[PDB]
Amino acid sequence: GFPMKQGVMHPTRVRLLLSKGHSCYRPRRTGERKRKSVRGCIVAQDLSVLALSIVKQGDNEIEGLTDTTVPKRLGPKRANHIRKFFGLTKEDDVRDFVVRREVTKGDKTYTKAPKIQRLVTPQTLQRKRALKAKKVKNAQQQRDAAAEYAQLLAKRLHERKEERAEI
Amino acid sequence: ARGPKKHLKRLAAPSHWMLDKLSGTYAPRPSAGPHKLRESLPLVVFLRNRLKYALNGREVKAIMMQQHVQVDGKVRTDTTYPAGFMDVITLEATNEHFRLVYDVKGKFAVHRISAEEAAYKLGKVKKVQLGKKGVPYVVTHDGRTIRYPDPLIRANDTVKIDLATGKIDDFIKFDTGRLVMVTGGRNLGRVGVIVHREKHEGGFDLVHIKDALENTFVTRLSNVFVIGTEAGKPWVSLPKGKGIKLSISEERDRRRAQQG
Amino acid sequence: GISRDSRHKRSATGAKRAQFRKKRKFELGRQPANTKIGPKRIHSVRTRGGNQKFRALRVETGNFSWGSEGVSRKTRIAGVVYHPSNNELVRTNTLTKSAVVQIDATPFRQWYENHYGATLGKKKGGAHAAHAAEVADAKRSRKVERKLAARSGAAAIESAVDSQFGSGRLYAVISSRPGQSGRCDGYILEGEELAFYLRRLTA
Amino acid sequence: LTVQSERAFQKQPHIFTNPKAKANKKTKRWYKDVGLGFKTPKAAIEGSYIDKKCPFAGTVSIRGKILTGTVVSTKMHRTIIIRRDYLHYVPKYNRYEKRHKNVAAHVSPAFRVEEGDVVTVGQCRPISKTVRFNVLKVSAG
RNA sequence: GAUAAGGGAAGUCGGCAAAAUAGAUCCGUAACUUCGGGAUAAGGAUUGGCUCUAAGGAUCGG
RNA sequence: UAUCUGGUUGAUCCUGCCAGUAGUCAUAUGCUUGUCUCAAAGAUUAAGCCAUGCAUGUCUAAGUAUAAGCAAUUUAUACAGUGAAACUGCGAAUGGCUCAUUAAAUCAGUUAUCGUUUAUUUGAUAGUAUACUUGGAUAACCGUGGUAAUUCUAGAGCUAAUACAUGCUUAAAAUCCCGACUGUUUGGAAGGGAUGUAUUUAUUAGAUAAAAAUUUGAUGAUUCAUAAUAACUUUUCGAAUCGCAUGGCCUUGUGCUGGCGAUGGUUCAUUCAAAUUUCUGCCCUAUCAACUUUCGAUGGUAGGAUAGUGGCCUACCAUGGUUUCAACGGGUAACGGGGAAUAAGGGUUCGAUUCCGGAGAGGGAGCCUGAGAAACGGCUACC
RNA sequence: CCCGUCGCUACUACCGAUUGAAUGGCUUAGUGAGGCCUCCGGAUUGGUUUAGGGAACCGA
Repeated sequence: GFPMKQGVMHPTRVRLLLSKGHSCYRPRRTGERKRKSVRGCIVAQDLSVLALSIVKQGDNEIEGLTDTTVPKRLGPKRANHIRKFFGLTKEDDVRDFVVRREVTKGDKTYTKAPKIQRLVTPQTLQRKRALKAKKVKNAQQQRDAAAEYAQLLAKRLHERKEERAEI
Repeated sequence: ARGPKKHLKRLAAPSHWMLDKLSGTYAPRPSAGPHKLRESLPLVVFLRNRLKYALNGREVKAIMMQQHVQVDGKVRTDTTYPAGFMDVITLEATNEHFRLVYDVKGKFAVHRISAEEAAYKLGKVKKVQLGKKGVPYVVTHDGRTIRYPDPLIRANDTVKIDLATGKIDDFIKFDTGRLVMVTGGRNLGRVGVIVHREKHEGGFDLVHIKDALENTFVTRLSNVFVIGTEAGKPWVSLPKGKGIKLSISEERDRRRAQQG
Repeated sequence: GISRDSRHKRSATGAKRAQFRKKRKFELGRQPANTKIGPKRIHSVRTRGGNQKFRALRVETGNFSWGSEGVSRKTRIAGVVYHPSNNELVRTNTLTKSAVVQIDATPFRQWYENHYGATLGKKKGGAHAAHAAEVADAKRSRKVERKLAARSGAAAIESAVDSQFGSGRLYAVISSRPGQSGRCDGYILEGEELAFYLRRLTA
Repeated sequence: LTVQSERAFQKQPHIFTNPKAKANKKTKRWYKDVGLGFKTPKAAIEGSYIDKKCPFAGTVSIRGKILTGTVVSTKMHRTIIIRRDYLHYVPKYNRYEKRHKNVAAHVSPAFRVEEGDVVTVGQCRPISKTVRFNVLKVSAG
């Protein structure tokens, strides 16, 4: 039952220190590594199963693989994924082409539609306006504060000039 | 040991909190913030043990989640916020304002203040130096930094901070004759006047002080806090007692004068 | 791993100490970089506080300063000629701080020729003197002629530095810490420091 | 006692002497005032020795404890060990016993020390395995 | 006169015979002792080739 | 309460111990045991071994929902409520337990960081010389499964972001450099480059002895803060994020504007902390008198390494360092202190254990992750 | 009154062939697991992107 792993140049089992990212291991804690037994990538007679993917269909069909189809489970959800799925240009309202699966409950059947990410609304533009407005306003207040400090420094400087010119 | 501590044993809590011995194993550990863990007063203590408004900590969290409590004009949702010296506590729903000021006994007494005085706070200047872009700033005793301070403000001076804007209203120079309050040591809470500042380079600066009743008492410069320009004229309201120390016989006599 | 604790040492009296705890992570050390001259290869190290160091494994070029002229250029390290700590570092061409190196003098030559309108090296070579004479008189406007004329006087450099420019390789000392910052920077050797290192090199 | 007696050139870091400005052909020398009422010895200001561990012509600061003691060895290079005699009180017998400590201290070339001398040392950062103190004043003995 | 898997004196009156050790440099070396020894005790490490570097001199000339 | 009594003789006065007497936040044990309050409790020997169950998880209106989940027909055919799973974030370094190791070590009181790192909190803090908003994976889910067995997981098919990786939206002038031409006794210029903050290096500011032949912060103290010039960089970051309300302006354009918050992010300060650190102070032992320096011992110079100082390590050099004022070695049925009992005074003895500090997780060692661990209710190896 | 040897019994410790035995610590020498750094390497993989079919060419 030990899985085959890419890169292990062996027809036999090896023992590897697996970390985040390696196949055949799902880490349970951040930074955790385990040493696990895996099977090499070279196919030999000691294998219980051999996973295969059809690359080309030659002359005949197959009982439940080549003669049938299964639909995809979900459709696009990000805005530009929908646009590239239907070839839509950057003018069409993406909201009215969203796939909507049908859910039944007794008789009050209805549709479930994916929420779209990265979709521009008045709220998003409102936030983009607000951030820049805050930056500019902040710069104005900082310039005012520096100007006031300069005026205070100048007043002290000149009153000091005349105060030491009295003595 | 491997990282920061998060609990506080009850017997290890500061002695000015007046915590009973037997209520439980632990005491509220004040959060990180504007005041030292040992010299602060967590809000749960102030609203449960002092004001007696809340009966228990869970009620303190019920109170503070509804924006009721403010410190220095800002709503705090931290049950263990490190409120300290001069901090203004405001309870809007009861329309009631407080300032944490030491009493002569060495405790954060419960001091009701008016709404007009609950609009600023004093602050002792710890250091001044230039920041980024050549901008000078001062640091107060509550970790507040103020940019563009008056060219004359130096260490140990006190600035009058406007709570709404965080700006400096006016400041008091540290010199002989200043009304001060002692913020550490044996003489915690006692109000006096500066008589002589004694300097020791590399070591510790001592400050001779005198009460309204002429008793002279010396204290480390680090424990002094300038609170007024001259005798009898502070810039904040004083606790009931005026910061004056009484002998044990005197307090016995006054207790038997108001209860017998 | 490598530990920087002092508890593993003997006492100042010579006494042997007993172990007090296991090794701590806050007292670790790491392997030396041993930076060589070669195509750039810089590795990153995550350090205490989540900070980040860069370990120069190989570097080609560096930022070098001409102190008496107030200009710094990015030039090419040619090799190591002297190292006070260990001559094996010279032998293997290991770049650390304080190593004495030769760098390409080209960018500094361009700067000086453009700035003072003169030449460096004093080598009347066959094809060298052609370049020198051409640099002497070029296509050049009049206000720039005057600014160069004002810049003369402060145009001659010391003889020891000048004599090197005929080779295109100037002596220099590394000032950065390549194993730490990931960079190999330095300054041109001049003055009695240059005289001292020339005396050492001639042996 | 030539300054340049090492593999590496002895220099004060970041004190640049320009070989091009004009005459006064001597290297500029940096020094500081240690404070706490100690005077900079003349050999520090007009001297030529390079010592990064010197309190006056070096990068180490004086802060912390100030000690005094008798010099008992000058057999290391630029380092001495001084003896600090004292009296320990034993309460049970209402009496004292004689005790001593040996302290290793850096000695700058600006001073001259011989065995049998009393010196004042100020505390600096660790500058050796055993050295945490640095000579600031030498009294002939 | 040689070699021999695994074992290693079970052979034999008996380790007979044979094997094992072996030069030099460095390290380390017990009981006991007539204080001289025991001692190469015991027992460890090193060793080629090539290209270099350093130290150890003689006679002249103030 | 500053106290004694019995015992050697036929009898006596002594020395001298034995015995008596009282206490123990001092243990065990025997007998006995009605009531209320309070309250220690597998330390001692075995830091011996452990069946089994539990002891660390966590979602707000404000990161990611097409659950083939429940509910609503209501403000809604892009989603909108409630709500498993899973991705993301944080915590899991606190706590609790124990006393094995440990004798200048721990620890106590005092110092130092002008010798450093610091999540978070709290203050400040950035206009920098495709944009009505970029990509393409992947989990959950469906389906095919392999192993006796594990909190094992593999093919294959979809699909998100505050995950991953990229990327513009910006002021006004002024300053420095090169400088085609040109005016010509030293000037005007076209045309180019550089301006923020991070990194690295070099070089300049960062001031102050009083009479004839020009202004600058802090410190006891600095090469401090800060500013400037020249460049440098596998170019740090100066918001492609979320929830509520949605108002105002008319040159009505799906225009321009803008309120309260969430989460972010650079630097400094602050707070919570760490790491090193000065001075002085430990029980018994000489049937331990010399110890350390081969292979760092003491110091010097340069480097490497570290968050940073330092023989911490390396290279070269010198021959130093401790000791009868007891080093070094050995023992401890030794974790240290706050404290406890006794107590005229002076002392004697106890302190594993309610608090503080240290150390460990069967024994060693090595690490990942992370601000923080040499973590063990984390990993790796050996016994 | 009293001394020592001798006889019976009991207890404690000492010496002692056994190159005796065990437990704990330190350690020379030889072997040496596993991390970490480093050096190549290159199952696989996306395109620094360009190929009339893809042909030169980059990143993980």
